[PDB]
Amino acid sequence: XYXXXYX
Amino acid sequence: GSMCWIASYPKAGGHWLRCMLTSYVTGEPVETWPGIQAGVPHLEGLLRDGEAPSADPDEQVLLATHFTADRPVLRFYRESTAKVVCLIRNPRDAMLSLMRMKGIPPEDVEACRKIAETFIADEGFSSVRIWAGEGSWPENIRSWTDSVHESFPNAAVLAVRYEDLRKDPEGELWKVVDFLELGGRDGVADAVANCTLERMREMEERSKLLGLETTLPFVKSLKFMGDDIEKAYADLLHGETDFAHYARLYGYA
Amino acid sequence: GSMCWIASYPKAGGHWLRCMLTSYVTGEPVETWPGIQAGVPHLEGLLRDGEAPSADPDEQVLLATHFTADRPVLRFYRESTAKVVCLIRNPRDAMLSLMRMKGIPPEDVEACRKIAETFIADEGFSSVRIWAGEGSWPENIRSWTDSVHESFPNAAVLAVRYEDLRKDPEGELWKVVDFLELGGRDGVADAVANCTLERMREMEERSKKSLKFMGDDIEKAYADLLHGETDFAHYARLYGYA
Ligand SMILES: Nc1ncnc2c1ncn2[C@@H]1O[C@H](COP(=O)(O)O)[C@@H](OP(=O)(O)O)[C@H]1O
Repeated sequence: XYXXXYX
Repeated sequence: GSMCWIASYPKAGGHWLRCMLTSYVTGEPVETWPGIQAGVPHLEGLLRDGEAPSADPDEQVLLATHFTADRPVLRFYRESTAKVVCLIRNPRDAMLSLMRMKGIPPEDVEACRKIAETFIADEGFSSVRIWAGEGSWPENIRSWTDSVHESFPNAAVLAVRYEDLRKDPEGELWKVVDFLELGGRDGVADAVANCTLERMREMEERSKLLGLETTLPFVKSLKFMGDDIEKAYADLLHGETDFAHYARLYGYA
Repeated sequence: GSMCWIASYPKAGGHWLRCMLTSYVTGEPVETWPGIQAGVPHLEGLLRDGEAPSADPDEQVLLATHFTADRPVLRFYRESTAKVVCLIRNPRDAMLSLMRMKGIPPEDVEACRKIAETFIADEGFSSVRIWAGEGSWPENIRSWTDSVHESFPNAAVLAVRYEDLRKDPEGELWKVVDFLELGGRDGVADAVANCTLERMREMEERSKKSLKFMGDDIEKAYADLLHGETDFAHYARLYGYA
């Protein structure tokens, strides 16, 4: 993983 | 040349291929969610930490990425790359997959249409801020398959379809394992049993219960929201863009 | 070689350093926020996009980072790195800085406390999700200064306190310019004027205290650290933060 956003 | 990529577009089934690949090498299951990341490290995740695998190692290495092959950062592995496994999935289903991952129940048309319509305009997930450097669906595909030698002049490619894998898990994991020369085959049936749908949900929850670094739940077709959107996809699908060209080729027309 | 780093722990006024530097190299003012990333790109920013400048590139290149010099990814630049600027600020202010950012109005007791509690236990921002690979405060300084040669064997280092820049913008900026060999001195004036606190907050938007309060116990906690046996006290002392 290693995933962005902002939620 | 001992570097090997599991390249894939977001939501093609990367964790699963990733999870079965680890199981086969370890020989035992994967008991915990970052075991996946331990096993077939996802490049992006390694960079967040400032980690990076050695350029040019002596014995075989397996990484995963959603990057187009041409993205500068990969220039570093230009000669060390021996093998590419390109995992591909129906774009209709990748799009649906993001809605499920975002939460969003199949009723909220407004909510779903927005993603769907954005998906169609962008020919993929480029506007979704969850990933970067992936390009559009066809862009990705082109760079790993048709163009791979523009980025890795020494590489050989296997392609594998998400759907082939669901239909014949053990036969398909085998192509990938034989391609990458990871060895046996009696190992194959086991790896599949370990990284089942069921096994995976529980393996997600157990991690999640032991307050662990996990990627809100993580683990159908077109009629429901549309007409307007049905035609919109169809037009893209059977149109004259490179998307169409690839959708036709992997049999999604 | 020809690679140059503006290295700094998060919240040490790296943005401003970069802004000013971008303004001097360009001559013109900074047309706004992304301008900063175009000029002195932040390496994390680039890797997120899959972007990464080539090792051994034949003309001078300036990047920024919060990584410790010893992070595996900087390894590709091991040989080709010539110059490091290491920007350092009172870790008392960095901490207070995360707060304003994280939103909190200074009279939110249990909210400040916790972050402060954490910062002191960690000696920096290890437990703060916004950054990664930056290590702890001493660790970061150590690796870019006293131990720089363990990562960048051909590099020279100019260390620079945020507080000295604030006390003399043009003098200190020119010390950085001079060290990097970007030319004159004359430019240095305008560049400071092109990136002042005002032009800054304006570039952020047209794009898109001390330990007194609640101290008693915390104040103590911090001060015990600041006069501890650790690498945190070493650098505090050494940079006048004690
Ligand atoms: N063990 C498994 N078997 C089959 N599909 C799986 C699986 N584990 C994950 N998937 C599916 O792979 C998709 C996510 O892909 P990625 O891991 O690359 O983001 C999701 O599809 P759906 O959401 O369509 O069910 C997810 O449920």
